[PDB]
This record gives sequence, C-alpha cells and structure tokens, in this order.
Amino acid sequence: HWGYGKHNGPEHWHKDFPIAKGERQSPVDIDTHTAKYDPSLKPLSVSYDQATSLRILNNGHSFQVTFDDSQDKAVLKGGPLDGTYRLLQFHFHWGSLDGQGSEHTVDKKKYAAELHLVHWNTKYGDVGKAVQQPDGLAVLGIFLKVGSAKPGLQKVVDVLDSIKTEGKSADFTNFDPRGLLPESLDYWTYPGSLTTPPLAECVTWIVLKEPISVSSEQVLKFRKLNFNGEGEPEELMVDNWRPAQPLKNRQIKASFK
Ligand SMILES: NS(=O)(=O)c1cc(NC(=O)Nc2ccc(C(F)(F)F)cc2)c(O)c([N+](=O)[O-])c1
Ligand SMILES: NS(=O)(=O)c1cc(NC(=O)Nc2ccc(C(F)(F)F)cc2)c(O)c([N+](=O)[O-])c1
Ligand SMILES: [Zn+2]
Repeated sequence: HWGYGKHNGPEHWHKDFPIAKGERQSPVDIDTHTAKYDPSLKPLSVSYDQATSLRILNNGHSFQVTFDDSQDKAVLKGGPLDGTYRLLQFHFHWGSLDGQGSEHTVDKKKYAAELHLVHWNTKYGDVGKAVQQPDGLAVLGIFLKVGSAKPGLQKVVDVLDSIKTEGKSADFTNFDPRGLLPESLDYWTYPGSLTTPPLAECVTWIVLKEPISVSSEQVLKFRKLNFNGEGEPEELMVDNWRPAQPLKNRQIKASFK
C-alpha cells in the first residue's frame, strides 16, 4: 500500500485515491502577502483542561496519541468554526533534516516538523460520519522549529522507544496537550483535506502563526522511529510529509494583521 517512498509516495496516491487531484487538497503554501485579513473571524476557543489521553501508537506512517472522544472533554470552538469539535488524536510529520518536515509552508519556508491536532464535528455523531461532510473535521496545525527544548513534549519523546515499529502501542494516560501550544493563537484558515489517504475533502484547517521550539535532541528521537514492523529490515520513519498542493479557487484568511 501507500507510503512515502519512491514507489508508493504522494506522487502515486492518485491511482488509488483519485481525489488526490481534487479541488480542495492539503497542504498548501501560505502566501502571507495574499492572505486576507478577515475581521469577522473570532478568536479560537481551545478547552483542553479535561482531556483524557488513552494510547500512543505507531501506525506505520506516523505516531499518534489518542483521546477519549465519547464526551465533550477536550473541544475546539470559535475561530472559523460553527459548533463544537472534539479532540480525537494528535500526530506529527517531520523530516530527515531540520530544513524540511512540515506539510504547510509559509512563503515557501519549510519547518522541521508539523503537529496536527485532529477534531471532529459532534453534530455528525461519530468521526466516520464526519469525514463524509465538508465541515466534518477541524485540524489545528502547529509548526515546530529547532531551538530550545519544549518541556511539554518530553514525555512523548521518552516513550517513543516503546513504539519503535509499526503496530506497537502503549498506554499513554494523563498527558496534557496544552503543553504543546504556542503563546499566541493567531491563525490562518482555509478549507482543505486530510493529507494522508483517503485524502477526504472534509477539513477546516486552522494553522497557527507562531511556531513552537523543540530541541535538536527531541526531534532526533522522532527520526529513530521505524516505518517497518518488528523483525523486518530497519527503515527509518522520516520525511512523512505531503508536498504542497495547488490552491485552486480558495482564499486563505488570516485572523490577524
Ligand atoms: N482521525 S481522522 O483523520 O479524522 C479519520 C477518520 C476516518 N474515518 C472513516 O470513517 N472511514 C475510512 C476512510 C478511508 C478508509 C481507507 F480507504 F483509507 F481504507 C477507511 C475508512 C478515517 O478513515 C481516517 N483515515 O485515515 O482513513 C481518518
Ligand atoms: N495529516 S492528517 O490528514 O490529519 C492524518 C490522518 C490520519 N488518519 C487517521 O487518523 N485515521 C483514523 C483515526 C481514527 C479512526 C477511528 F478510531 F475512528 F476508527 C479511524 C481512522 C493519520 O493516520 C495521519 N498520520 O499521519 O498518522 C495523519
Ligand atoms: Zn497530519
């Protein structure tokens, strides 16, 4: 199946997932001079104090931390969104070198990694229904640059040895995702898609302007994960990012001047 290699990477995905060539695909390059300030946008409302993390897992293309989404415990509201969206999981995309790894770019600048917090619209009842709707998901995207360490990330870093290969999972309770947020919640937003198969065009993207800083030692440990399963030849999990897609007839809106 699909992946990020020469023979099964993003340039191949359209053969199995023809929506890869669709009209609202992600990621995109954010041109800061053509983004449109929109004064009708509201501040984001991030309510994560009651979040219940469950598991951390290596799914063969990234690693994810999952949350209990059976109640309104960790929700995203406001911004460009109508309604309440529940946090389901977060995961990262990263590079083999510090100058690549993010999926979105800003004036063509690539960051070392990108954090995606995936939320789904509770009006649709479960996440499987939400992925079939044009407003079903909201993904909060946060850029990572290399610099000072991020203390709130260290406990994710320290458990990655236990999920090195695809299919491994571990208990990962009492993790507070508020420690992954930058100080400012100013954002760009646009209508887009999942950046992995099935590439469904169901996502309101909210990309934060302010990156978080992580240390070289922290991102190094991402690069030690494996795409392969246990007992298979080692293949390092790096460069699990999709390149920017055509913007087509979309406008990126900014919440700030
Ligand atoms: N956590 S999420 O981003 O919001 C998210 C939600 C769903 N929900 C589905 O109901 N169905 C589905 C879609 C495609 C496949 C297929 F065809 F890929 F196998 C299989 C099943 C999902 O599939 C994925 N996903 O990644 O597939 C991600
Ligand atoms: N970049 S992205 O478009 O946001 C993105 C989406 C997915 N897919 C899912 O999360 N699938 C999924 C999650 C839960 C269910 C459940 F539990 F509902 F069945 C069903 C399906 C993903 O694995 C990654 N990734 O890199 O790991 C990135
Ligand atoms: Zn992602």
